[PDB]
Amino acid sequence: YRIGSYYITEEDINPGDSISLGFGSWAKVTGVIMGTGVVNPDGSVPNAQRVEFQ
Amino acid sequence: VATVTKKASASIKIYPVVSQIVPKESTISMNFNQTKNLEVSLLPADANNT
Repeated sequence: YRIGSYYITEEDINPGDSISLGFGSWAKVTGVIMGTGVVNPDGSVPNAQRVEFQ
Repeated sequence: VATVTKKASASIKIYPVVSQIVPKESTISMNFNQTKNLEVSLLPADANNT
């Protein structure tokens, strides 16, 4: 995941000009937790894997 | 016999026949915004003359 404010493709001459540039949705979450679990801290069941849509 | 001899030179440049033919273009795809003003760069083969 790469974040940039310039609307230039990663393979373009203006960009680094290497690799394939793909649109990324949302922010990257470190593998271990998924966020909302328990009102009082108990923790829910998180999700893992890369590319997996769940 | 030639007692006096004088010579001359001519640097005849020989450009290639296939020079301005299928020029190297690294910008195969030029996708841009509707109001984009991105430049385009290309170079001829062997970069000679034409």
